[PDB]
Amino acid sequence: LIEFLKKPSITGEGIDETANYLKETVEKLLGVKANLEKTKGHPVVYAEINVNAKKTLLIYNHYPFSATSDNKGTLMARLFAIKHLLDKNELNVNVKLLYEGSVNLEDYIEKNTNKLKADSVIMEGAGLDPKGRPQIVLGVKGLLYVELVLDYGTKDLHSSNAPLVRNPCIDLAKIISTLVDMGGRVLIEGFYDDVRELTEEERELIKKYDIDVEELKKALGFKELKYNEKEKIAEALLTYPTCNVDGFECGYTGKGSKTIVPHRAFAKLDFRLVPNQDPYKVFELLKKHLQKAGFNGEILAHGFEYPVRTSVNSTVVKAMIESAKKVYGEPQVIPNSAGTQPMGLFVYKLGIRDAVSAIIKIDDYYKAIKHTEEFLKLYPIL
Amino acid sequence: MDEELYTLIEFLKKPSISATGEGIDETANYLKETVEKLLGVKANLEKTKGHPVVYAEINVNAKKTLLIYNHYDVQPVDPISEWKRAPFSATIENDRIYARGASDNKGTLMARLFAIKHLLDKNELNVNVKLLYEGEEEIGSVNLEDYIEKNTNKLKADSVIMEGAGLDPKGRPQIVLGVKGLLYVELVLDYGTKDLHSSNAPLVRNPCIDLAKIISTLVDMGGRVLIEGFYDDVRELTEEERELIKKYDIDVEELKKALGFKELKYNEKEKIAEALLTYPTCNVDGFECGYTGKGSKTIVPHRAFAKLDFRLVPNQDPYKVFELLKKHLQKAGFNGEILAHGFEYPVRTSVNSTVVKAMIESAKKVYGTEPQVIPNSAGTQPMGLFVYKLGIRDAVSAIGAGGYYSNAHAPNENIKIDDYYKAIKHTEEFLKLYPIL
Ligand SMILES: [Zn+2]
Repeated sequence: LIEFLKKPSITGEGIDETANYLKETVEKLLGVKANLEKTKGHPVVYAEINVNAKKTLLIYNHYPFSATSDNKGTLMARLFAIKHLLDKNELNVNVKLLYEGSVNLEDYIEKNTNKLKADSVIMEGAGLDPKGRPQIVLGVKGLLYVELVLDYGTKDLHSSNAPLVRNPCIDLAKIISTLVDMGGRVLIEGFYDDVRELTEEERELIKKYDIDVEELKKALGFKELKYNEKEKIAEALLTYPTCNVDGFECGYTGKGSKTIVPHRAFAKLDFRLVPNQDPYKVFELLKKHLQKAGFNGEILAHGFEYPVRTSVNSTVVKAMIESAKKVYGEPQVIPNSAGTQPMGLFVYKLGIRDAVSAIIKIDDYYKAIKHTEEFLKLYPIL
Repeated sequence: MDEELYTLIEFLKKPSISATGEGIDETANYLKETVEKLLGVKANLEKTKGHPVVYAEINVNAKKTLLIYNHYDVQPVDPISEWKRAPFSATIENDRIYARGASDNKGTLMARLFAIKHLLDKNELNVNVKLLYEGEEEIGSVNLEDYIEKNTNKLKADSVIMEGAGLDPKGRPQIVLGVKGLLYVELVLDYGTKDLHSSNAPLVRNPCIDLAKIISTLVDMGGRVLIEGFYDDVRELTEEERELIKKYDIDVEELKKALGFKELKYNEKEKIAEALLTYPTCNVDGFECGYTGKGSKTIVPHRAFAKLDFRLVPNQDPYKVFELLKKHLQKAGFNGEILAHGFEYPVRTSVNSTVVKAMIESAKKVYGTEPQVIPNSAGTQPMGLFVYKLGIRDAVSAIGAGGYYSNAHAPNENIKIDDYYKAIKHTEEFLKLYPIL
């Protein structure tokens, strides 16, 4: 881990060193041949461990620097566990290893669907959380990123000409204002039609979800939150889709005053999606809305990602919960994160029904190793 | 090269960007010294809360007194890369002088000075002249009123001429009988100490959207201002004023190409003239919030701000409009800071004053074409202070070393050397004629 931690692999600098090293390391520890696959994006490290087991599992990870947590240790911890089970011959599950708005990546998976078949899949991993209790996230919100651009002429005009032209700042401001109401509810027609109610189990988890409001509010730094009750906060943070403005720039915004009609304006939007919303469908709904709103400019989109919620009752989740309790001594389980990851690629392109994202202090790493071990042993028998 | 041209070049080589303050004090001192040299009277650097004012009186015991206003400060020159010649080289090429400030407003300032000199040298000056050169015109003349209010008796005059006006696209001299008023405003929202991961969006208000919603309430889609009471003080045009607008000569296609916008709101020339000269505005100069630049960064920004300028027409009071705006922002649930500056009054004066008449007739004699007379400029100038605070009703903006070709407020600003000489000439004829009418 220290050797893996020391090597840097950022801008695309010094990456091949870790890729070849990792390709060299998976073999030494597990004894199985490790493949390094070229791609339009960045190369992918792939390895397969077959114990002729009933169930097959997919493991997913991604490969100041003196080393004295972005998979800086989560990757190594899971590896030594499988190594520890291989030596004892107690391993009873097939394991495929895949090491990586995520615009690319999907291209690799689509051309290797048969190779990557598995009953369940485990994502990059989950941290220890503020409480120190093991945190298990059962999914992610989807994503749609959009940029809107208005360009009404070749140059800014002196503002004295304002009576003669349209101003793109006010135009784009008005467009943006039609997207949501005062309380943040999205006004795009059909936006909520695909949002499904929560299951009873999903509702139970949100109720059980323990957030300290005062600590959350303090850590955010905003003068005021829309909600004060912890139940309400959990519900909104994890269940509500959004239409958020990440950016808006137009005209002169430096010190003093330069009086003009700008010729160009743009704004960046991100939509957090929940099941069963489709980013491509939402994108179309947005375009229809913009047209009715008189939008006269350019639309650019990227980072289309699908939302995911994997049943807590599924054997892979049961295995993750019961194993954590044994090693950590209660695990905080949530139906999905507020954020977004390419979990949806493994559910809808590989058709892998059950996906979980769980399992730096030195004591945390060793725990992650044991937590991995206990899961790999309990999953086959569940 | 005669003294008229040489001195102008010398003047133009001195930077005097009021926005940064670069060269302001040197220029004011040179100008003071130059006034004394050329006219042989005492000139004074007078202090203000900001950049200094150059003042001088040329008394010839005449019955009439003229107050002449100009400004020695110039616009910034960034980006320097777009300039073919250094902004302050005052390079001569193609019988033109290339420098920031050539048109707005040093050429016109210096022409007038040399006209006065010529008349003095011939004992032909029959009007007392008071000179008032400020250094903050390009930054809204912030500290000019305070100076004027303490020197009202000293600045007494029967008439006033403002910074002046260049030749129109057809090359005809322009006579301008007023200005639109002005109110700069900055709105700021700050909801937290730092940007948040947009994944938190359901928990908080977003300042970008809130501010976008606020500015959206200010105007309808056509640009009409929705602030309650905004138009109440706006008075109808006089018959003469309506007449002048009808005569205002606009090449619509040449104008459209000059501006460079894909579309204009109007196609008829009279409608453009009306909108440009008669409509008050609520314009957004800027809106900044959250992440800008290449690629995607996902956040809830904690801060958003916008900059607005309101162009005003008679009888709107900028201080009143500010109050109306504030009442409006209350109702719209505005929750942030409001900062204002550059309060300027709109102005319109009579075409029938002798100073205007003297200006029309002199322009006609010197340029040999029909002067174009408009009731006010689309832009702003501190004419309001002279008319309302000093009580000088007879005010006009005319005489100009520059023209349509001049690229004022733009790179490669320049004036034709021949236009500089005609400007001196226009001023001479104006000064000979004003006292006899
Ligand atoms: Zn000027």
